[PDB]
Amino acid sequence: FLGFLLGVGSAIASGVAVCKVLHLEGEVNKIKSALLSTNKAVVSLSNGVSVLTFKVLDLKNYIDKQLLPILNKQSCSISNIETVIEFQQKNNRLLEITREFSVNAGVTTPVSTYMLTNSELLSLINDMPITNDQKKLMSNNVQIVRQQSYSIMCIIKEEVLAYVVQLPLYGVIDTPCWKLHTSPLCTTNTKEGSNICLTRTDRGWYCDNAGSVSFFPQAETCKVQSNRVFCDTMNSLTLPSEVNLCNVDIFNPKYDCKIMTSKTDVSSSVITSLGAIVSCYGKTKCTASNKNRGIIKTFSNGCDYVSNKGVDTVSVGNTLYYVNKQEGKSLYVKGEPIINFYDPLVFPSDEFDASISQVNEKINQSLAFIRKS
Amino acid sequence: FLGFLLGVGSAIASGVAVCKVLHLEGEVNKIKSALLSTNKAVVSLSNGVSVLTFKVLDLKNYIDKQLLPILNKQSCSISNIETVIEFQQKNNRLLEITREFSVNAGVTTPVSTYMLTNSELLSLINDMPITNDQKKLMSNNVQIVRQQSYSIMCIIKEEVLAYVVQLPLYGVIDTPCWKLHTSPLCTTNTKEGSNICLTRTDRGWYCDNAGSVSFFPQAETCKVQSNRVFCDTMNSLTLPSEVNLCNVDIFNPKYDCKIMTSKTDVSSSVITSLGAIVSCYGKTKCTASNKNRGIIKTFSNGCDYVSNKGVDTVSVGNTLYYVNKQEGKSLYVKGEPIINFYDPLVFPSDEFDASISQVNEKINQSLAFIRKS
Amino acid sequence: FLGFLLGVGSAIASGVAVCKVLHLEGEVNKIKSALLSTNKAVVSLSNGVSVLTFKVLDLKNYIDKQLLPILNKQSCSISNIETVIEFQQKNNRLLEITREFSVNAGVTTPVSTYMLTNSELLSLINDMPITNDQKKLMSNNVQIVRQQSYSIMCIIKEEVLAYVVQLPLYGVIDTPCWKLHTSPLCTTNTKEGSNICLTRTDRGWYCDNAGSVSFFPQAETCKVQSNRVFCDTMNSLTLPSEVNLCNVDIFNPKYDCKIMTSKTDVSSSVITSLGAIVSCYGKTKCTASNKNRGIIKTFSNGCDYVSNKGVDTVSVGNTLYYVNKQEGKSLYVKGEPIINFYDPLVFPSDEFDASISQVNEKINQSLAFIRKS
Amino acid sequence: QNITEEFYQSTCSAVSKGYLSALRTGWYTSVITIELSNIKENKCNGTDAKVKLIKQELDKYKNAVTELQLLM
Amino acid sequence: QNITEEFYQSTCSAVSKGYLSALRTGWYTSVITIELSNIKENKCNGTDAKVKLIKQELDKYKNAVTELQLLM
Amino acid sequence: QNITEEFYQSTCSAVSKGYLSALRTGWYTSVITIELSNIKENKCNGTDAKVKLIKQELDKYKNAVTELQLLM
Ligand SMILES: *[C@@H]1O[C@H](CO)[C@@H](O)[C@H](O)[C@H]1NC(C)=O
Repeated sequence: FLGFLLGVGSAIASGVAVCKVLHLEGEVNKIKSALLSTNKAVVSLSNGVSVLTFKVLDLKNYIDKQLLPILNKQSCSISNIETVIEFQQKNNRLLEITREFSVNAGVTTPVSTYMLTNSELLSLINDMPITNDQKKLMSNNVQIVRQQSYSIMCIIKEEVLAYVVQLPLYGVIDTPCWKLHTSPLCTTNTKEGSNICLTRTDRGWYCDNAGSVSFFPQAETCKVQSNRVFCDTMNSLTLPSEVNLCNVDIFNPKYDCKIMTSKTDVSSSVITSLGAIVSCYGKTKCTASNKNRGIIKTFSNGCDYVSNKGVDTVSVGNTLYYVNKQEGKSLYVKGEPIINFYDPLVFPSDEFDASISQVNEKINQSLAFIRKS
Repeated sequence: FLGFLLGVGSAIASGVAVCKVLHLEGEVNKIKSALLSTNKAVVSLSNGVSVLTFKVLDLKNYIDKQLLPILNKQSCSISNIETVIEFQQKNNRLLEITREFSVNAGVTTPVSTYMLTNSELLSLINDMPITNDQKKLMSNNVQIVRQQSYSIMCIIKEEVLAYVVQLPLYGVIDTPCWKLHTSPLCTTNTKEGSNICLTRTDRGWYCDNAGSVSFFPQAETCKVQSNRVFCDTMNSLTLPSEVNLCNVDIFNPKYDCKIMTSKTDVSSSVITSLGAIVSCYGKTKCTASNKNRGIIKTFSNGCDYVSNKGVDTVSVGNTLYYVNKQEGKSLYVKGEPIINFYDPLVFPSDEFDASISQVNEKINQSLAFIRKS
Repeated sequence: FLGFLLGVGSAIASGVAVCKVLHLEGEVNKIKSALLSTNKAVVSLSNGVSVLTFKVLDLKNYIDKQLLPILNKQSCSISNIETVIEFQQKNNRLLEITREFSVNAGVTTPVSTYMLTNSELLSLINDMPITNDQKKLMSNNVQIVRQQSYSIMCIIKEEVLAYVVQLPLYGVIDTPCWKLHTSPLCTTNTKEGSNICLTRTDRGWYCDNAGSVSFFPQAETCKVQSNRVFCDTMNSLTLPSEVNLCNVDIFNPKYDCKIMTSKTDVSSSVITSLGAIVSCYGKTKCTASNKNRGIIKTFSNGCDYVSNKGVDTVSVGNTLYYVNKQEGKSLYVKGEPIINFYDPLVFPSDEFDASISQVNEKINQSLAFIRKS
Repeated sequence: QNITEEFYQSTCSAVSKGYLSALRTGWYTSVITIELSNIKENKCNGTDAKVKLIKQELDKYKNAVTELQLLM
Repeated sequence: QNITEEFYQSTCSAVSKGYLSALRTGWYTSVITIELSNIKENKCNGTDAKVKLIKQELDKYKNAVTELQLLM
Repeated sequence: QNITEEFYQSTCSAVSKGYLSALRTGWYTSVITIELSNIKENKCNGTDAKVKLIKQELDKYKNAVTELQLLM
């Protein structure tokens, strides 16, 4: 819910910069001369930055030394038809690259096999100026690399087509991460109104980074392979470590945990990594079921939780939820719901982006106003 | 605007569960022995659920009994070229599946023809644990089925490639649905400020479901056929039927209609199923026009509505809107705008997610606060 | 931040209307007779509107006068395999169009090369009822045209398959535009709390249009060429021109600039067209660096700005930002931060969508409340 | 020139002037047709391999047309 | 008849009745298999061009199998 | 050890620990080229079927090159 606090930045600024440096008079001939010998070479660009350069497809060689010599020599009628298919190969790639650039306005999100093959991508990763740990990580997760990289069509001139493949740089690796799931926490009185609801808004991913915590509010922009969380530092805030205290105690004086207040008595289900949170309010049907034995639990009104062990389905009203069957150990920290600490008549019925201290200050203000009489 | 109230859930949890059970030592030989006879078979998985299994492509048979026998027998030169094309067929599917899984990180959001053909998809639908009406509905809208289903690449070992195609289940069918469109309702006083705006926030789809109403706030995540509304119960709240009273009268005591208050005097247009609502405030030009007659109506300040009969275009300021020219009957329920019922000095100048009763209670509180002096 | 103020509208209403007009008795025979002579013709539809019509692929001619004569002559024995490939050509386009429509449920959001080739699209643009400037603009940026246009599958009958390609019009051209970037502006006192933050919410694009200003809050839904800004008037609000005064003076009485108040002391970076704004608060490390010389600036606490000349990278905490290397002139307007004009005890700690007059007036409210005791 | 940018430290905000407009403002529809053939079901001996390939291509074509008819 | 619509000027809101439901109530998983071949490094004389084409296709197949194995 | 999860009924929220980080701290650009040919686009007899097919393929290639040129 904290996506508006993030700063905005240009994602393809580096690739576009390399392109603008690639338009200089004599830079395409530089790259072509460098790749005249082999299919890959390090080239110092006119801006000073040294980039790796790949020749992934050679059509001038094939066209000018294998197809046109046999075609327009004498008796232009050709004797073998395997040349037609051999030319349909090695040319589909150019057509598909052209079409991908046409439909994606010249810069394509995840980098396809047509843009860059797995052998070429691994060869590019292995020859990068990074530590061996990042090389191993990138080589094992080539799919996440493709998802997190761009390909900007750069220039086409001097018989050469150029595009910049802008790959991620996984500088921070192997630090502990944790996901935070939240759900509305309301009172369970039978009255139609006067039912106050409180929720935590700091949901999303958190990772240790240089003594601080990189927090990602839009958890949708974070991929998970096995237990590794690939995130983008640009879609993130940077917070002190004390924010983690919000889990051991939400009233601690060090960090102020952002919350949200409302009066909407809505039953919901939030599926976590290993289990499910169920906020069952009103006359709604809340059910936990196993695939082979049917319904095994009926939820009482309030905020409850079940583990993914033995539970395969969570039903809330008409919504059906399949729980993640990932293995692990779950823990239930018993405690009294915080919502039982406030007065329903003095509680701020609506505040989108607030915190514990802010709500407490408004409560202090209203109580000081009331006490004067 | 109520997209934040719904709960979050894992979409491919079922497919991921079926994958995790296929990684057990064995379980692949089970499927292989079951498919040893035919190309389709029901297999009891080690987790107990019995799943249907298809062998959509036989490459071991073709490679090892039709191509390699003729190649590595003697005289490796082949005499016919139709074998080359016959091998380009029946192999494009595997390559395309591999590439789709590589670019999409192993899970594709629309199920392509390469993953599952229409004949195979219809055969899978017809052998599903659903009623014949649901079978007919899925068979007539195979494209919407492909749009609402996933395909998770599962495992590749023991000379077998496996992926789980996770299809939607249309349990609720033929129940009446209705969409609710809303627009800001402001006052039309001549002052530049002090202009209060009120809006209904319950916009979206509503469908009868098990005596309750499944409500979908993000109507953009719902596809529409001729008059059939395909939605996902996971992107939905479950409400009592009395919410419908919010249409016949918004002040009824049974249900409390969620609203929103603001002070932003912005002219807007909301195009409905058959017609257009125009909230024309400020000094903005609001126009209703026919294709062949030009401007045919000028809107006065306030919230007005026009039918799609005779009106083909709605202009607000510089924005042009084409109205849906679909057949139907429109009705204009005359009534006084609700915004004229509140005092501008007691009106909450900013409240995103509120209701009628909440606004009335805050008015009572503020009036008691003012009266104390 | 003002993306919620926009109205909703049907995007493909015009194409769907032309489709509903194509189902009338005789309209497809009309189009076929018009295209009987050439491959392009202007047709006056029964709806009054005159549309351009293209015959992009002729298979009936080829199949019925080049394939069926040779196939079913004596015993369908074929003598040459080049016929197979010649039929794989001229047929791939129909299959790809079918696949594109099947996966997208009949309406595709970017118009691909399969739907309409670049030659056909340019031929269609050049014969449109638009001025020569609009023709030149559309012809130079065909990729942006494809990105902002639809293709609605319309009808298939009378041996003809028809789909309507719904192209943009670009009515407003060459008028001056400007982008507005915003960043949080907080105080820099050393206390952990009591630190007020102010931000501008009117970020996004602005263009002059018919004496008014078309404002686009979702600047991500605007493509940018060299210096041309392609936006959609539907993703826009319409404001008076006086809004531009919010740049020359933010306390002017004519227009009221919408702002946002908070108390979140979070360091952020906002990259603009030609430089970067850095809001460095707390104990966060904020750095400006050149590619070849390393760190060249350390930011003090507050809101500062750097130009893209000599600065290639901005680091905030653990987040790295690459600056756009686009050519231009930057200017630094020195002035006192507005946040130093308010009392921290009277400042509204939370208001998402507010304005200068609203926040300033609420300050009067709270000050009158405090002074009464 | 061609592009300028001003940073107001007063309100911590930047303005980027010098761009030109291309606003949609409307639509233009255009009917695009593809002439099809309703080839009648053949009946001949599928003994050749190239004839089998042509039969497969005809099946692909007819199935595409059938999906398109069935897509309404 | 089919579709109707009512506009309430009271609350400035429209309701569109007459539609029918097709709601995703659940999921159905299905395992789909492809039987593969373990080419054990073939070796034959590359004198023909068609044999070169078949070898290129075999290379494509083996590279596909290896790529599928590498996403684990 | 492995992934663990704790559910706090106090604040109605769950935390899932045990994951590892791989953060995009930066970018690495790399120029990738495809060498094209300026083939002389004419002069052969379109009498043969194989030659006509090769000429159509050359048309496809040059139209691709032209489309790429139009991406500026
Ligand atoms: C705030 O201060 C005084 C009220 O006595 C007045 O001069 C000023 O106009 C007020 N501004 C408001 C109410 O916006």
